[PDB]
Amino acid sequence: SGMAMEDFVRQCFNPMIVELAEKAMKEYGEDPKIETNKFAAICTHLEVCFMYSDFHFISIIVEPNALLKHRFEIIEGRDRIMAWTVVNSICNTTGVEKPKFLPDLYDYKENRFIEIGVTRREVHIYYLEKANKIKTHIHIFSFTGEEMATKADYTLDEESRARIKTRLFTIRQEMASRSLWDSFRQSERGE
Ligand SMILES: O=C(O)C(=O)CC(=O)c1ccccc1
Ligand SMILES: [Mn+2]
Ligand SMILES: [Mn+2]
Repeated sequence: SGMAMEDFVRQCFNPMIVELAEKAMKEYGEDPKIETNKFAAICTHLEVCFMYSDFHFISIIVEPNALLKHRFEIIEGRDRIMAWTVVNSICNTTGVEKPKFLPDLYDYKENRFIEIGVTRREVHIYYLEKANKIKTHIHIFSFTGEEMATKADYTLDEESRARIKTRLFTIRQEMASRSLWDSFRQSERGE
């Protein structure tokens, strides 16, 4: 029925992530109870976008004093209007070229937008498909603990990246234990 994946998703992710994913799905005519893999992919992509942004200020790491600037602006998880409202703001502030497609983050240290990709397939092939459908720096994470980033520029320190890669390796294993991995993987478009 999809009950099994749906319940896994609700206990895997925190309630903010879950609410945001449900919100995104209802907005576009999608029921979280029915398209349960999508439900899991939407949550996972949010968590990675938030993990990537956590703790980073200007350029230092803090786990938060009042004069610090957040290193990253977060564009994902906002409706389209708001999403574009925020990109316009960054473009006025910084003078950066406005991208043609919505990105996921803006990095105020490097002054570039970031496309974060997450895939159950292999990391390189997915990177290449994303680089073809797009200036915007791309960074892909796989569920098996890999990443690929534009020009071998990984933006963050290794410990930060290890935290996201381990988070994702762990979701795979937890799903795998429940005999849900194989079907979650297979549902992703492409080989
Ligand atoms: O797939 C991703 O990694 C996205 O980050 C997708 C995204 O934001 C989007 C924006 C406009 C239309 C459809 C997807
Ligand atoms: Mn996005
Ligand atoms: Mn993305």
